[PDB]
Amino acid sequence: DFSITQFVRNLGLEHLMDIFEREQITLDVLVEMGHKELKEIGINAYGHRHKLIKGVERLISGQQGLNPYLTLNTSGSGTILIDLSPDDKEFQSVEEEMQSTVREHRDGGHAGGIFNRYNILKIQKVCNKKLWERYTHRRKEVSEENHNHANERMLFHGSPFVNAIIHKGFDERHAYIGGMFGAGIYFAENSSKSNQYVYGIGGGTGCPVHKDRSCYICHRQLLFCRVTLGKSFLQFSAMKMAHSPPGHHSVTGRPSVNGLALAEYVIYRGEQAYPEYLITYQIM
Amino acid sequence: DFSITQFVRNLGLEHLMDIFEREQITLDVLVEMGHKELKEIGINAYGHRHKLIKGVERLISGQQGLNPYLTLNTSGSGTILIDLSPDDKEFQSVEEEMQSTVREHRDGGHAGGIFNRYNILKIQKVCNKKLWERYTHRRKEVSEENHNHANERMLFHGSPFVNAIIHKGFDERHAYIGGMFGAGIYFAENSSKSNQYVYGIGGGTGCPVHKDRSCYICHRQLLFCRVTLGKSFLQFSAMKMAHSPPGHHSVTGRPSVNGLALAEYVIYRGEQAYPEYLITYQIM
Amino acid sequence: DFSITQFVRNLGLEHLMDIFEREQITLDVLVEMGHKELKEIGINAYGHRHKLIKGVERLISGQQGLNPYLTLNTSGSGTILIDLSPDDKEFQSVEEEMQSTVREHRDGGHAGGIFNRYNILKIQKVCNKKLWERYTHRRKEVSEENHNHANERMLFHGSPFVNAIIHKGFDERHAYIGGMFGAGIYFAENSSKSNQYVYGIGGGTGCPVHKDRSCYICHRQLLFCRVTLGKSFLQFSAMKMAHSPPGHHSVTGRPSVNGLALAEYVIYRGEQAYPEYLITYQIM
Amino acid sequence: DFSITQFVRNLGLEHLMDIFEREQITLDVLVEMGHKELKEIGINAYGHRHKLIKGVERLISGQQGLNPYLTLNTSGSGTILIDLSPDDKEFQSVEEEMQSTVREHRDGGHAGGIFNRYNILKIQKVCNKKLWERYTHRRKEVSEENHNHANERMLFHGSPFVNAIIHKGFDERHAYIGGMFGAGIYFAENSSKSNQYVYGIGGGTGCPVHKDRSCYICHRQLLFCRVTLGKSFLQFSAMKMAHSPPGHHSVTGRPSVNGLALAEYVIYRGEQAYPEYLITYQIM
Amino acid sequence: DFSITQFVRNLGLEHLMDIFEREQITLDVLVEMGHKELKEIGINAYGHRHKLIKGVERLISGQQGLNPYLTLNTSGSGTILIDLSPDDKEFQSVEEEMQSTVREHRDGGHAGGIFNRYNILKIQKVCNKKLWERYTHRRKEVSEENHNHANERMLFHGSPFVNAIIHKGFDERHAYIGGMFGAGIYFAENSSKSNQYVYGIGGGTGCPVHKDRSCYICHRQLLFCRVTLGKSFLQFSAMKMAHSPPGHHSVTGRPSVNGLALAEYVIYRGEQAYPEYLITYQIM
Amino acid sequence: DFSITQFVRNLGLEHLMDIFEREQITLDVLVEMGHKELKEIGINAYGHRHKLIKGVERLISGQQGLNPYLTLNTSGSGTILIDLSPDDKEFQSVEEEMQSTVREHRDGGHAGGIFNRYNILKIQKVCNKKLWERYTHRRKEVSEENHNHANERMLFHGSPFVNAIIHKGFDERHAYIGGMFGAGIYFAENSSKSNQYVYGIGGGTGCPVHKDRSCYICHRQLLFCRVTLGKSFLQFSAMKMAHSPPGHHSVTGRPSVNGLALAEYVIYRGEQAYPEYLITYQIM
Ligand SMILES: COc1cc(-c2ccccc2)ncc1C(=O)Nc1ccc2c(=O)nc(-c3ccc(C(C)(C)O)cc3)[nH]c2c1
Ligand SMILES: COc1cc(-c2ccccc2)ncc1C(=O)Nc1ccc2c(=O)nc(-c3ccc(C(C)(C)O)cc3)[nH]c2c1
Ligand SMILES: COc1cc(-c2ccccc2)ncc1C(=O)Nc1ccc2c(=O)nc(-c3ccc(C(C)(C)O)cc3)[nH]c2c1
Ligand SMILES: COc1cc(-c2ccccc2)ncc1C(=O)Nc1ccc2c(=O)nc(-c3ccc(C(C)(C)O)cc3)[nH]c2c1
Ligand SMILES: COc1cc(-c2ccccc2)ncc1C(=O)Nc1ccc2c(=O)nc(-c3ccc(C(C)(C)O)cc3)[nH]c2c1
Ligand SMILES: COc1cc(-c2ccccc2)ncc1C(=O)Nc1ccc2c(=O)nc(-c3ccc(C(C)(C)O)cc3)[nH]c2c1
Ligand SMILES: [Zn+2]
Ligand SMILES: [Zn+2]
Ligand SMILES: [Zn+2]
Ligand SMILES: [Zn+2]
Ligand SMILES: [Zn+2]
Ligand SMILES: [Zn+2]
Repeated sequence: DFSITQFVRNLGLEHLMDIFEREQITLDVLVEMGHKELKEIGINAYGHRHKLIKGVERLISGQQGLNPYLTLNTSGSGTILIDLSPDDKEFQSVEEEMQSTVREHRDGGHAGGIFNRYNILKIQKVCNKKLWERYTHRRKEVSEENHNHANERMLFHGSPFVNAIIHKGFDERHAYIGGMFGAGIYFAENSSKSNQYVYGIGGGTGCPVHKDRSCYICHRQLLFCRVTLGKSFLQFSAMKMAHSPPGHHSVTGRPSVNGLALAEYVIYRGEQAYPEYLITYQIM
Repeated sequence: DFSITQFVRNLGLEHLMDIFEREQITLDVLVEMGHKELKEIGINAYGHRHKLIKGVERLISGQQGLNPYLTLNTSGSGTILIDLSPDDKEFQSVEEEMQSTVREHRDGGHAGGIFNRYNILKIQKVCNKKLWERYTHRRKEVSEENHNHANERMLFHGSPFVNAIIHKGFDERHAYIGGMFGAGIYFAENSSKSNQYVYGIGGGTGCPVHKDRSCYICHRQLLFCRVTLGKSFLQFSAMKMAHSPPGHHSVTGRPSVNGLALAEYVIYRGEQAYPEYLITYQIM
Repeated sequence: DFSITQFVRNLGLEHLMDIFEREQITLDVLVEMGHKELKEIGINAYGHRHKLIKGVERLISGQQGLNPYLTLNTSGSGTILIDLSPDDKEFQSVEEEMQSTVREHRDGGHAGGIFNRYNILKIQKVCNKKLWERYTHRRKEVSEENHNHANERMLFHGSPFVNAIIHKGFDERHAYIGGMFGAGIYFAENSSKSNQYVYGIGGGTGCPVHKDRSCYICHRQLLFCRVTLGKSFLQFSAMKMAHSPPGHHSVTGRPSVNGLALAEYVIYRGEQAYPEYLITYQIM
Repeated sequence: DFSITQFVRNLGLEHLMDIFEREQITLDVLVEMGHKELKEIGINAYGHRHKLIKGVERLISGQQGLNPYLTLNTSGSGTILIDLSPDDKEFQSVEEEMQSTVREHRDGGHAGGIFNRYNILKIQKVCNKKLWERYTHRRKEVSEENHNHANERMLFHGSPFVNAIIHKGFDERHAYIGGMFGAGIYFAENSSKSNQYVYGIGGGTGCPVHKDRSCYICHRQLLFCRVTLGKSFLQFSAMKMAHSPPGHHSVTGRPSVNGLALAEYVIYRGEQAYPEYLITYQIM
Repeated sequence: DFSITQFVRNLGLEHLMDIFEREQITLDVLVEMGHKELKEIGINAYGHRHKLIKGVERLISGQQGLNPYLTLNTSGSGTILIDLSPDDKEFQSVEEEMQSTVREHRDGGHAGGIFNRYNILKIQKVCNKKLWERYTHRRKEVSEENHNHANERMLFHGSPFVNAIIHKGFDERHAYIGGMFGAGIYFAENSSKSNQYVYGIGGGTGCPVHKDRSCYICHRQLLFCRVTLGKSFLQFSAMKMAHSPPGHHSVTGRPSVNGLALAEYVIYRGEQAYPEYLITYQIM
Repeated sequence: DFSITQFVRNLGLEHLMDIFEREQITLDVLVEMGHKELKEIGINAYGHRHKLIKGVERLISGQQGLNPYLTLNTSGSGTILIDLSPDDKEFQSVEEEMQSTVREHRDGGHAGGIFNRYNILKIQKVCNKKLWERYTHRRKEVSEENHNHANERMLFHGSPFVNAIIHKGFDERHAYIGGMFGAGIYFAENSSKSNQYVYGIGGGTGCPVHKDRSCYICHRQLLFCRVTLGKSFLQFSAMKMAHSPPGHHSVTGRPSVNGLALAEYVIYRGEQAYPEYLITYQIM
């Protein structure tokens, strides 16, 4: 609330401050205004506008190494959630993909509970510009390294730290270090497989209110995520690795020899996934 | 050059014709020129430029029902093949995809021949704006209908009508009538599976010069294509169908239950594929 | 105010003055206007614009040895402080670096006070174009002399003359003449070490209001500065020098052979530091 | 040269082919030519130039999803080695840094050999635009995460795959799996420490000719690399980790708690290093 | 000449190497050649010139952070000495300044010897572009701080390290630590005063051949140098200072209250002096 | 011949020294040679010529403030005397002007001797480029101050220091301090009036050999000079002045109010005269 005042005073234009006070113009807003906008708010003299624009250019480009623009353009960042209408076709498609991918697991529903279908309470689209740009830059890199094909899938992820993921993104520094394929981020085609991990490895201690892994009351959260696979190394046996195999961008495992079990995937770089949808649900 | 001659004479500006003759300005060029370009070629009077621009607007927009613009923009349409360099990363990626997917088939090299490796002679990128736009429009549709996921893949296709495909695109009216899944366009993850169909169904009669289905001299052509699958229906048994199952956009099957065999896919709409790469090769 | 009037009168264009009065055109603004801008403000005749531009050229380049351009462009110079938002990641990074580098000192908090952590009230980015350009010119010089590596760090600085530094820059003519390594400017990796000098050498006489070196009420200020080290000379014992050792660009010392104590640095040229961040804080 | 032939024929401009043949204009050259350049080579009619430029626009931008520009822009990529002048100050700086950091090791020169000085045969600057762009993009990211500070250093790296590194960059998929700090890329401030790894871990089996780990004849190669550390976690005990600690961008450790030993660093992402200098040398 | 070979091979223009071999075109020469120069040496096709120029741009600007241009542009740097003709007025002026400023000293010729006149053997102009540019940059900087006045003087300097100065420039890291005004660089208006230091402090031990401080046979060397004083602080008593007083750019003292003794000056920054003339002489 | 040796060595082109030694190329010659001349002397490779020309540019223009060109370009300066042919009309015109302006004086030939005629032994043209350019620059100035009219005359000057004048030019620092019009340089329309000063004021003591003011044996010398008068002030009485009257460029007086006596002129700036002809003669 004072950087604008100093900037204007350094140019000898303090007589304009009243205008800038009535229009609630701050330095971050000012640096994005040209002749037309300044004319609109009431800066009628050409000389004053010329001085303001030159000062802004000297601040933003003259001292780029200090990155003042990043310091000014923090507002508006962050994540928001947009609720999908139940009657919408997108909501129906996500719900169908969630429900039709339930399957029996070798454990008798110990990790995630016993159930045959879900009860979806709401689905939210996660919007974060910085995370999305990170994901798209990595996706373009992988495409260029894989004959112009990103090999992008839509997979499931279960975690007790869903909030941290949606607000900060996927991070290989928080990988499943004890995973069967090494220290990476794991995604499942089957909804129930990811649901198993919602409360922690092996289901953790269940819901925080009743400590029941098969709780039918507490709300649960899953992530339906856009995952870039690139050239995916197909692995049949257990093998612990820290990064991707040379020349590859992810790992694909099919633990079930036959049946209805779908594939599982591992990525060793957090920027290769984006949490597009946050699903809130119960089991039945 | 008579179209522009009539257009200019109608406006009463025939005295400018000499300029248009020296600059090789055809009506298709003229309909895209504004004040800046007309000033560039030497139409210095504002009145003449105004008359020309008003006439172009009267013709193009004023009679949009006749679509004169479409009849003027036939120049430049068509396919171009851009050769990839063998030393480039794209060429190496595509060649590795071709080589690593070879496998044995139930027939003892009857349709495709006997071989373990290819000799890649050249790979070309297929560029066609109209076909690409048709494919992109269909892909956007499918994504909108499949929770913002096109489910795009890169798959091989073999056919004796490669030239027709690269100049006209994929057509469901030229579908495989006798296919095990019905009348549709078929793609394979294994390069050898598509190589089986290079000369026709079941290998046809082999190359046109030797009539040999395992000729190691004659050049063969395969397509590595961008295929939009959307929501695919999983098929385990032969079923003759004309279109995709309700609610789905393609069909995926696996004739080989287990082994090195990869999946096969069928689309019942030609616009859902694009022939990105054309590979010329020999079998060894 | 009368400079532009004299300039315009000397050209015989006094009849234009009314325009320049309405648009608040001063000579400093006018020396930066070409044909486009003069046309924008209403100088329609080409001859008038030509005369004005030639007159500006004659003043600025014709008498370059008098440097009128500098005499005209003093406006807009000076320092502005851009306030970081606490919710921003840059603010969090700076606060974490400040808080995580506190440590015990040989004196029982005599110079700085008894505390284990701070209370940050605000952090500001210091923006001064002339000082930044001086710093970057020197940094490029040192890089050219050190195999293209500036060896640049971020280090803490405490001083009772913080305002003079942020407005005028670092100046070796105001060096710490009595320092253990000679007459230079001293920086610390540990924030508490720099805090020891906030009120003067050895803590001075404490806060101005209560004269307490361990005051928990008065606001304190620190600088987190960008320091170019280049080829740094490692010193193990006290040695008073006036300048850097031959062939080097700074001095680094480690008074404590072990423990959490971090390194300390000395530069002998004021242009090798830039005070990027100004931190206002209390101790607890 | 058939790509440009097809492109020109599609536009109905085959009569220009003669010019394009004499000036050695390929499609990759053509897509970069405007009105000025086309006029330079003798395309004098405005309409022909307009058609060519519109066709280039319809290819490069109309089919952006196919990425034809990347297909055409593979020429000029790759690495060049620029020899430094032994009389130049850059060569002398690099050699002084290499020589002044030799020291003794716990093993009596078992891995790197027995010597106290090098014989520098040549030093080369490694130039690769794509790798440099990848490095600078990552450096910008890290700086934005670390209060505008990359924390960049110059460190030595020894490896038997130096050619692969200088032609393809640093790859964490080729990390030191059995390292003391886990699967990462390791750098040393002491040149002798990195020299210990020139022929392999623990010196391997020595030079390829004499099988001697202390050969004084065979030429060795070291890399002097630009390494971005960002926020570096300080490690005192061996821990096998796959990625950086949460919130940090690298790891720094000192196996020798005292003496003449300098620090060692580990990065868990290959894009955070760039091989700036290639040094060819002999031990003495 | 392998750098240009790699550069040309990466562009696919190796067939041009013959030309580059006959014209002795190295990469440093090539990065300075446009269309005109390339046409001069016989690159007649426009496409080849276009590729070469684009490659040079991608190197020099695309990888600016690596500074390839400075690596390529070390040739021709360094000092040259131009002999003045004894018949020209420049030589006569320098000699008159040398001769007319001799005087008696407090010690009876103990340090510099006993003489009234010199025998001037030769006078040379010292030319070094890098050092001159450093000097002029500092001179501009000082003038801007001293109301557009550098306060430049011509002063004598005597030192046993004249060669190091003329090849590397004046350096405050090699200051006169024990001088009466502190650690700086000292200059005199009297040539005899500087002659007292040609062999070291207090004359050292005289000529290297006779060990005679008053040798009339062995050749001596003085520097007549451009010195920027800016705002000079007037000192009347000995005072040991490391840098200039605040607000000043040099110090001036007059040890003799009155008489034939002229002033003496001290600068504390090496870039404020330039060694314009090198005088070789004998005392008589 | 070592300046060119250093210059060529710094460029790494010492293998060309042989050529430069055979063609007697010195640095002053080299700084004036382009591609054409270097090709003429046998520098056949374009790269070598390019390097030489760039080095010359970096010396002459890069270090202009040192003025290396003036140091290199002293050769050829100085005066030459061109004898006039006694049969040519220029000699005859000068002799006629000399003879026709003799007259009687208030003293009976006391200062210049007794005679009616001269014996002209020779007349020479004085050629000095530096002095001529000084004269023409001043003439341009005076014309611009006097409505485009220099007011240039041809006048006689007698002086015992003719040699100094013809080698160094006219100098108002060597003015006739005791003259009737003040401290200026005096010229006469009568040749006998100037002859009165050939041996000094009032004739001095006479010729150096016979000490005779009317010697008929010894050779005398007069100057016939181009004098710029500009706006001349008419002075009727003796009045000592140091400079011209305000607004004027010279003074004209007529001591004899009537008869065969012509006018006399005084300039107060040495650069307003040029000594065009040197006349050697005897009085008869
Ligand atoms: C490639 O996947 C596998 C392959 C094999 C195999 C074995 C032998 C042969 C062939 C294959 N066995 C097991 C897995 C597997 O574990 N897959 C999944 C699937 C979903 C999630 C999931 O939704 N979430 C977390 C999660 C998330 C966070 C965390 C914490 C928060 C603890 O970091 C831990 C696990 N892990 C998964 C892991
Ligand atoms: C879904 O795919 C199958 C499934 C089963 C199955 C059977 C039982 C149970 C479960 C599954 N059996 C066979 C196939 C199969 O034939 N797949 C392919 C794979 C590649 C190509 C190919 O590259 N090209 C043409 C082609 C191209 C052009 C033409 C025309 C009609 C143009 O000649 C005909 C066939 N067909 C393929 C067909
Ligand atoms: C290289 O640094 C040292 C080395 C050794 C040593 C001793 C033995 C062996 C090996 C090493 N001992 C002490 C220091 C030291 O004094 N370090 C610092 C660290 C921070 C600041 C700081 O933030 N501020 C001012 C400041 C600033 C301004 C002024 C005034 C305004 C008085 O000019 C005075 C001191 N000095 C520092 C000084
Ligand atoms: C962080 O560094 C260490 C810390 C500790 C420690 C232990 C306990 C406490 C505190 C600290 N112990 C050992 C190291 C260490 O190994 N340092 C280095 C230093 C240089 C190179 C080097 O130049 N090159 C390769 C290389 C390069 C390539 C390869 C491959 C796998 C490609 O062959 C393997 C190793 N490794 C280094 C490794
Ligand atoms: C400001 O100058 C003085 C002032 C007073 C004074 C004392 C009291 C009151 C008022 C004034 N007393 C002495 C000096 C003085 O020492 N003047 C000079 C004059 C010329 C040279 C010179 O040509 N060269 C080196 C040189 C050069 C190189 C070296 C090294 C260290 C490189 O050997 C040492 C001395 N010193 C000078 C020193
Ligand atoms: C404007 O001239 C006069 C005006 C009046 C006057 C008095 C009252 C009223 C109105 C007018 N009276 C005398 C003179 C006069 O002295 N005229 C000349 C004419 C020629 C030469 C000449 O050729 N040479 C040297 C010369 C040259 C060199 C030197 C030095 C000083 C170098 O020895 C001295 C005199 N003086 C002249 C002097
Ligand atoms: Zn519960
Ligand atoms: Zn055949
Ligand atoms: Zn207080
Ligand atoms: Zn060997
Ligand atoms: Zn001697
Ligand atoms: Zn005589």
